Amino acid sequence: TTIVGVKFNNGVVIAADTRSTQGPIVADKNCAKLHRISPKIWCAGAGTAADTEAVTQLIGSNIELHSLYTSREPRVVSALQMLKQHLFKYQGHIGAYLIVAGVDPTGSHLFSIHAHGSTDVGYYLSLGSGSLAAMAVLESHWKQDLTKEEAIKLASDAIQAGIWNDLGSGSNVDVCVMEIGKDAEYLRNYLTPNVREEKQKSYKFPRGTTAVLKESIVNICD
Amino acid sequence: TSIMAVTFKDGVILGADSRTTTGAYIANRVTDKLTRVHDKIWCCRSGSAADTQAIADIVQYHLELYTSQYGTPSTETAASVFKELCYENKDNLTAGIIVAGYDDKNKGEVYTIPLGGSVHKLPYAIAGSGSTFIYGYCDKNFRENMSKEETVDFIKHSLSQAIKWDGSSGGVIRMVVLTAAGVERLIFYPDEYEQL
Amino acid sequence: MTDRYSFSLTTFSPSGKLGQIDYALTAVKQGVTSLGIKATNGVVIATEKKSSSPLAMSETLSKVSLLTPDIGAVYSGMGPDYRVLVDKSRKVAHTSYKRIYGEYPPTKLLVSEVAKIMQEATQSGGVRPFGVSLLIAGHDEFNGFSLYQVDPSGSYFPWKATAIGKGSVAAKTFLEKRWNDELELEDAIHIALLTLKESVEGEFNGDTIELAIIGDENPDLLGYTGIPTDKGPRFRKLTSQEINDRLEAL
Amino acid sequence: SDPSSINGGIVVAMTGKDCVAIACDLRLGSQSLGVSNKFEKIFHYGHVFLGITGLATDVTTLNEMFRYKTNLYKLKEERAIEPETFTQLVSSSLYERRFGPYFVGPVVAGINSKSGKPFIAGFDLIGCIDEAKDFIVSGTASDQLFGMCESLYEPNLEPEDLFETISQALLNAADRDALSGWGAVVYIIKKDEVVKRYLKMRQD
Amino acid sequence: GSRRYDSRTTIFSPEGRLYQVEYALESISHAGTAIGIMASDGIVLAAERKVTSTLLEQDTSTEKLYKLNDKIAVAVAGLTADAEILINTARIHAQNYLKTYNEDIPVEILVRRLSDIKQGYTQHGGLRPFGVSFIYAGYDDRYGYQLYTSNPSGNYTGWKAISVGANTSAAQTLLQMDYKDDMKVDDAIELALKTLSKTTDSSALTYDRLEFATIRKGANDGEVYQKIFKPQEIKDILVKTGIT
Amino acid sequence: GYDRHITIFSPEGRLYQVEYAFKATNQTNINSLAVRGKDCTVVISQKKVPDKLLDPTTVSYIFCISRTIGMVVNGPIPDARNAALRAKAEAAEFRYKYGYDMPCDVLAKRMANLSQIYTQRAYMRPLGVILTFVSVDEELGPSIYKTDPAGYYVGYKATATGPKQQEITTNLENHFKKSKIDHINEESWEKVVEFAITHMIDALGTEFSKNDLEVGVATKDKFFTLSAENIEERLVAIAEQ
Amino acid sequence: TQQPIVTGTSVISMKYDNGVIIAADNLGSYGSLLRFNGVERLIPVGDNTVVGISGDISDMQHIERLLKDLVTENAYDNPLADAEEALEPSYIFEYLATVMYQRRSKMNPLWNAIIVAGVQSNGDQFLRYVNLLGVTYSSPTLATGFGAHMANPLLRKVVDRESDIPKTTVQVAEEAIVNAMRVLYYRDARSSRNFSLAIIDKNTGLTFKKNLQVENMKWDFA
Amino acid sequence: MDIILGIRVQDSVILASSKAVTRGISVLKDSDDKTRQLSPHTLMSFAGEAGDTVQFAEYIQANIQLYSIREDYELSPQAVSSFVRQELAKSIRSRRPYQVNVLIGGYDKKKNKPELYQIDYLGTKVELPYGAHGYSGFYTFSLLDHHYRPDMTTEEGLDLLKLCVQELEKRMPMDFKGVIVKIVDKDGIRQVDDF
Amino acid sequence: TGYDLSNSVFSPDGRNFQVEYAVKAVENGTTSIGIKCNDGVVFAVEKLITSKLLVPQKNVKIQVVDRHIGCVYSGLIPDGRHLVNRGREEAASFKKLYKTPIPIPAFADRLGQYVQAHTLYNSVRPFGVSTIFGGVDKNGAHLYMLEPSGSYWGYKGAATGKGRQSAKAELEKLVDHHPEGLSAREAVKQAAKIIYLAHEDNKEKDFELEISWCSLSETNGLHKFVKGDLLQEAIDFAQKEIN
Ligand SMILES: [Cl-]
Ligand SMILES: [Mg+2]
Ligand SMILES: [Mg+2]
Ligand SMILES: [Mg+2]
Ligand SMILES: [Mg+2]
Repeated sequence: TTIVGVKFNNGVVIAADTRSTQGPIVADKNCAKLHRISPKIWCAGAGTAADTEAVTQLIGSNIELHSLYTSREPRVVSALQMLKQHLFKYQGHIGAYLIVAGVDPTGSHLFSIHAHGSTDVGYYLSLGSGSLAAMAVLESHWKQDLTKEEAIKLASDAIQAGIWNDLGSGSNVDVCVMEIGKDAEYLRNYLTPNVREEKQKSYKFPRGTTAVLKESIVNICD
Repeated sequence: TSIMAVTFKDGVILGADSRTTTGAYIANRVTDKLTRVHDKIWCCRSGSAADTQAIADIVQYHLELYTSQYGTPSTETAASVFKELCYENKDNLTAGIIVAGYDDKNKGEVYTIPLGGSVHKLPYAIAGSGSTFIYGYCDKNFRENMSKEETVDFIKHSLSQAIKWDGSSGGVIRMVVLTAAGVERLIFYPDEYEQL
Repeated sequence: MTDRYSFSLTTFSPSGKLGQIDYALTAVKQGVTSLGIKATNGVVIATEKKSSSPLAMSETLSKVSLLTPDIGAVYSGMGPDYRVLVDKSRKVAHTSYKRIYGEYPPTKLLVSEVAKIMQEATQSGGVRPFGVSLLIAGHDEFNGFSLYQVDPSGSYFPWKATAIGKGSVAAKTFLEKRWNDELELEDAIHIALLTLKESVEGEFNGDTIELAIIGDENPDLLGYTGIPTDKGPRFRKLTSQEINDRLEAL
Repeated sequence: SDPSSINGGIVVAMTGKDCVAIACDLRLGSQSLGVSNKFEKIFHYGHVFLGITGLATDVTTLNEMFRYKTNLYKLKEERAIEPETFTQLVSSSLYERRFGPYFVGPVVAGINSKSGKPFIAGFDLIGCIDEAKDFIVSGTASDQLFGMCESLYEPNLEPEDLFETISQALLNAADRDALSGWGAVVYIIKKDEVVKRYLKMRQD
Repeated sequence: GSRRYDSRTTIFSPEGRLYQVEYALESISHAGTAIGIMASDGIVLAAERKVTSTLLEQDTSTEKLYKLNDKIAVAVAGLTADAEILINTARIHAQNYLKTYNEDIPVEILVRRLSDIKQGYTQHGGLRPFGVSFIYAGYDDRYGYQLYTSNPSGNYTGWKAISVGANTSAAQTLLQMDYKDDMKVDDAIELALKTLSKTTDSSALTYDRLEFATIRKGANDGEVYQKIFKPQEIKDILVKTGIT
Repeated sequence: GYDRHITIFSPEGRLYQVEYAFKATNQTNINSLAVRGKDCTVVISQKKVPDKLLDPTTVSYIFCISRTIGMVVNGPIPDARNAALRAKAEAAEFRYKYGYDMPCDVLAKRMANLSQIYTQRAYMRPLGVILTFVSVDEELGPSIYKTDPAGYYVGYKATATGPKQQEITTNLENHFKKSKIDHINEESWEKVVEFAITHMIDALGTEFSKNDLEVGVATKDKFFTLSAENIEERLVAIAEQ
Repeated sequence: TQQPIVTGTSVISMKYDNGVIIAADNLGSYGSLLRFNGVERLIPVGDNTVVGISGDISDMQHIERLLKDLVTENAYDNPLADAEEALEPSYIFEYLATVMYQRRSKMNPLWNAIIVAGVQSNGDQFLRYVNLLGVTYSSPTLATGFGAHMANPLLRKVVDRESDIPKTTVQVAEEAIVNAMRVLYYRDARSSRNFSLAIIDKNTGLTFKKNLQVENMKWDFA
Repeated sequence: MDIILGIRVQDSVILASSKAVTRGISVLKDSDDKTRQLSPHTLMSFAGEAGDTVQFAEYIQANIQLYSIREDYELSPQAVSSFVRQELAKSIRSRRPYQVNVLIGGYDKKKNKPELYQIDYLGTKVELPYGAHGYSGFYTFSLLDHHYRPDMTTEEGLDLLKLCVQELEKRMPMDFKGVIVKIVDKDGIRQVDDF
Repeated sequence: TGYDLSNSVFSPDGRNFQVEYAVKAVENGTTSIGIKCNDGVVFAVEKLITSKLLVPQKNVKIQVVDRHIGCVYSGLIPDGRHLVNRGREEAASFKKLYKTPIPIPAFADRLGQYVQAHTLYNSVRPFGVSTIFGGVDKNGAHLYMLEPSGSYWGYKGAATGKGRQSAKAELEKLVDHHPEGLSAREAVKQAAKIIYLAHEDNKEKDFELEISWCSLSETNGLHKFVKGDLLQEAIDFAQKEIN
């Protein structure tokens, strides 16, 4: 996995690649690593895939209940506090590594969380096996006072670094833009630079090729 | 990490580098290891980032609840709460914390809490992997009742050396000044401190 | 110390009545009128905002509450009892459904869970029943729009339209004359406002009336864009201004 | 003593034009010893089909568990569970055993009866949902199945053509795995008819 | 202490009766009548809804007849909320048996366990009993078609035909009169409706105040089908027997 | 009639123990008042020290719940302190769990929920207190939220509590009819305190020395109580106008 | 199961005709790092007992708090707290001994070696040892760690058996203790020059000497 | 423990189980019956860890007998096998699992059909025409793959079983002291005394 | 009615009659007082000599909490001991977590909340004691009085028991005549006088005087009993004033 987060003028943007692996095998060539905790708070997750999904859903559920209880829009620091205390309690056995970002009444925010329970703050962050390729780009091209379109470019460039240079990362680039005063804008497959070329041959078989021993109609009705 | 806290005439100053580590990769080069547990009681964190954060969060909660009932806690009280957590959970923790605060009665005070969870009140304290390299320097250069400018220079020079030799230390030198006047945050960049 | 009340406080009397449930329904009768009407393309729930003092800000006290994005609730009876039921109802929609199936419960099943909570206050040790009747309006893909009433006993019934509380007897009769199976949502809002004016005595405007609908999806109220399948909440609370607009063509 | 490769077996699912296919082998063994050649790994609850590979005791247990849960679902909901919803139920149930998991590789397949859309999904032993337009693979010959599917598959195949593609994917994958084979079953699923075919394959 | 406010729900009267059970039965006698009739080729369940309002949604409604599994259903008389607590327990119990033995639960076993739960509330715990009486209608391959009833005491018995709720005395006499053993389902449908029509406290029996269900082997070959009647289907069966 | 001893319904659907807890509220014979400025929220309460042997500095019904939230109680001091300690604990836990300061209205709801439980559960009696929470919320601004033994709560433009609450309530109503606004249009909190004391004097018809009053003020980022000399300074300013 | 972090080295002691002497240096070691120099490892309990502790310092500070609490608890509802019902050395020891053996039996020991020195109410000398294992013993001379190997042989030349105790004065005894401390500074790699010494006499009472230094050292001979 | 076999023929299920009980370098007994009658038409053989085997067998026996008395009815072989599987499926994730492998031979009186189930300690159930647990299967399965026909008589099944025991007595390393053979059919369970 | 049969039940007035009944048990008890002074507090109590067979000086009633707090009470003596046992637990856990000895106001609320808790349920009985207590902390001297309802305040002087009104009147005179402050040694003498004057309300059996004190200068901020020469001196001062 390669995942990043970048702050700009009036908000924050996060991005991720779309490759899912089991060992050296690519299981999913277009999985979605960008998760929704609340409408305007989004998570990017690396590590154990089921752990990132489950921990993002649990805290997302509790955040919704909290928002309804308090009659307030949820804050990023609340999601941050809940995730970190949950992960710490399990002493790293829940392998979730997250970049948390979003906007709320307090402003725009960007954090990261490690499996053992530590949190980080930054203007630019990167997590996952392709984080070193991404961080190299971020350290080279980041500056103070980025615009929206500059931050998207920087974020997706950092993800591309991972896609090309990290074997754990590949396929496409997903992006989510969270700007203050506006709806969060999720850009699924914002970039698709890894389309499979036309195959040389059709492997459609003549009908009857496969030997059959028995046929029978299966009853699905009551 | 390299961290320290030093008492002086007008109060106490805390100091720290900004490097966070996962093996030889610097996970964060602009870390804030100086943490507020109360208005004028702060701590320096060394060891596990996750453990020290969870401890500091619990302490901050305890002192906020203390303040609600009994008013401003003493620096000694804050250190006792850190100790209680570190001592009773010694098997499951990797945390070396320095506690520093300003009273008006007691002025500046520094308590250091090593791995085992023991407490030690000192005029100044050094801790973290980089501290090993400055025991000699600090012992030779520390004086009691220094001025603000002198104490800033003492910490700046000390952490400069710790950063120079320890690979686990680096980035910026952050400091937090605790006096009757209030709370002042200082930052010092490589281009200044490296050529001291 | 400790709760020594491990026995039932609601028991059968010789005549077969359950006293505390009957008395809870009496508390509901005293409560301010609330109603619900089901249209072909939506549902409306409404009630009067009885202010305790003119110095009180009645906007801070919400009688109509969102339970899920497609389900809303209103009540008649004891406010505090309703408030905690909404808290519990919101939570049970997550714990016993959304955290299992990854989607919100259909109206009938959420209603069933609230009913269970209210039944247990009728049989468990050392508690009185809840002193409220609920009207729950909602939508789900396979059942469409629906409207349910939940009583202190835990019983629930589906309604085309109904009222509960102070002037429910007259309000139900009014709704029987006006309701047909071809009503559009705007027609149902109109009838809701007409029915409520009969039971309200003092001021009758957007500040003294609380009214919400279950209708079309509201993409503008979702808070984000990019997922085609997510189209927004069907629950919407009408504003003070939106009510007054409809009170002119009344 | 690796729980996921004691008994052996494989499952594969594919999508076509207004149809889905799900197939599995019949082998159950104890490491080298083949014990049963009748052990089917595909089950169904209404119109939703579930295939499960891995430790056979857990395959049996989970089938019994999801029959249990879908039966209660239908009684309360008064409708058959849909593939998208069942997928979420499988995920929840597996993650509930996060630190003591069922050693399985389940695969959901079916057609949503409301929208008519073909749906497939896969999971790891711990609940992670893997959704796919094209195909899902599972079992001791998953590497082989990934290779066969990636090369043989094309979009929008007709039910009769899709049968040939999925069958040839399973058969040739199974023959390169010692712990898979010993017979095979393919389910072709249309909006309101399901055909089950047993394949002739080599018995070694 | 709290002794002062304890009703003592699980004690004996001087005559050896259980106060709370007796009073719960008194409650049930005011609930809408429910009838079960067992024929040689199926079972009928018929029940009267409690005084209906014209604005009640009749089609999407369930009050009297509930499905426990594909082979077993129940007719309810008493507090609905109480009944749903017990119905969910019964539904779970059926699934436990199926999960354990890979066979659908025999009717009596399900009936015994539900009745045993009711019994517990009369002997220990200091809680009020469930104000509910069930008619169980179901099929299994041991005894075929079966009717049972249970009440708040936790006592259950088997029947060829039985009523619960209001006017059981009058209803039972009428069933005892016209019932015979070689009866068919369609005859039992007629007997059920005729009995309710004569015992009802309403002016006239209409489709909107009834719930109806049959359990036949009238599917295709050696298998059982549950039919919970729709509003229009009750309207038609009421015309077909000439009640309306 | 054991339905009047515990919190179960009476035949007319009432809870007498809750109603009698409301009557305990006035047992101290003290009146409180709360108003909002542009930047602040002021709460004032009467201070009656009858015994000469009492240490007057320890006699208080205003509590500092958190740095931002203050709470004045109308009711007996044991129940008052019980409510205060719980509120302090709840506000502290909220900050620890959710990473931001507990809002005044949310704490009000939470304490109201706890009160509701005592009206439903038999073994717990209601507390004979009415809790008025004040703050300058970072989202909602100046805020007044009030809780009672029934578990009811609501926000207020301004409010009053005590035996002579109705006189103070109408006095405030009549002012807001005149001013046509939701608050005291004043820059400094000092003059909002002066307004609060002035309108309490008019409504109750009594004059106050520096030891007859107790004042709490909420501003952005802190709630604080006034000393006797702070109130005296405020009393002098009213007299010289 | 533990491992000691900050540690204290030898505690040495002996009986003389009228009472007991006990000593321990002021060092808190952190492995090979001689980290803390103001550490007091002799803790007086009342005016008739001194407890000397070696081993883990965090556990020492815990034992300090226990003894401090024991004095408080003994004073409760006790009009003779400063007379007939004052804490005896034998009571303080048996309490600590109980705690040490209970902790070892729960597989979570207090990582210490402890010597309780004092004078009983009847004038009798009290000197007894207890450690992390709960092992207890008494002797005319007692020492922990390196002291057991180097101090005991020297102190046993003065008091070799019971009958030698009446023949030994406080001047002779203190001289032997001070000499032993010098020898430990020569030969223990975790000793400091600075130390504390306490005398508990049946006539003159408790004399607590702080900031003592090892002096008159022989090096001039390389 | 060690050798347990099962063969289902036209009208009956035949179970063969070794008589030896060995501990260390001593055969402690040569007449051990590794079977329990669960119900009149259901028999269960067992092999595995010492102690665990008999403890589990008798525990299952007690439960099925309890069921029989409660309902005045005999559970089908399929139902008994499912109950046993679930008990082992629970057991495998316990603090100390039952290390027992079983074969269940029964005659279903409602279907008039013999049935043979093989269940291992993990709770892995399969219905089979012939079954074996442990190292026995490595010889008998291939042998039965060749000689077994589905329409054989009980006598033909016994001859087919003699062929299995002969092969095991020739090629197995350990002396298992012969087998006790039992037949399950429409008339219940009986033991062959001369094998 | 019946509102007074169960604890925690509100009467129609808004009163808890069971607590008011516990107050009657307190009024029945012997007299105890507390005097706040320049740099500390003084406690005194009346001990009725029921018989010649009572060993003098050996049935001690004043109790110490921690090392700096004194507690005395009137009413059911066992109930007072239970409260002090809790007070000692509360003070120990405070010192354990926070290091510093528990401040007097903090300690006062610990007892207050605990006593208040015994008015919340019908399964417990209210405390049958009013407790006068206090000591010296970082902010100087504090004197408190705690009642069965859980109600407590700070006091310049405090009194409870059968002779409370006599003692209160005598306390008010000291507050009026000494606006600048009373010294610790003076307050000990005055405490003796007031107990002797308050003994007029219990004069069948003669009594034994018991005094204790905490003072920053005189006792170094710790709780001590007044004995020997200082006690006899205080007794003589009291004897001279009654005649
Ligand atoms: Cl709550
Ligand atoms: Mg460096
Ligand atoms: Mg193969
Ligand atoms: Mg082979
Ligand atoms: Mg209550």
